[PDB]
Amino acid sequence: SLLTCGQCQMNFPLGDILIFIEHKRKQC
Amino acid sequence: SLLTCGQCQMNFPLGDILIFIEHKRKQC
Amino acid sequence: SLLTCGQCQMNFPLGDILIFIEHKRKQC
Amino acid sequence: SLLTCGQCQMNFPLGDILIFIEHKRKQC
Ligand SMILES: [Zn+2]
Ligand SMILES: [Zn+2]
Ligand SMILES: [Zn+2]
Ligand SMILES: [Zn+2]
Repeated sequence: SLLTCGQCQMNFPLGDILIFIEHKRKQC
Repeated sequence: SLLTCGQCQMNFPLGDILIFIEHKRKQC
Repeated sequence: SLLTCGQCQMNFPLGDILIFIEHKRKQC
Repeated sequence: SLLTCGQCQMNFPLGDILIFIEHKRKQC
């Protein structure tokens, strides 16, 4: 289970889609 | 942004998510 | 937060992606 | 399969997920 941001390559477990989506609200 | 599973470590583009699901439908 | 299966239109909160993906392992 | 958010009830195809994220980047 994993998700990785495109510009900065940060880790987020798949069951944490809300966390990941909150990371792409803020800029990186 | 990437999609990665912790069964085989295959990566997937995020927009290509329906491909990630076809892979997860069946075991690896 | 929501996900809906294509063939049978079942509900899954977005923070439950693992549940949804397990529903498309089994057939409906 | 559909993507739906509980802020405005906009639906999205699942394969078109990167569009759902662009919508969630900004408030509604
Ligand atoms: Zn990032
Ligand atoms: Zn795999
Ligand atoms: Zn179903
Ligand atoms: Zn919305």
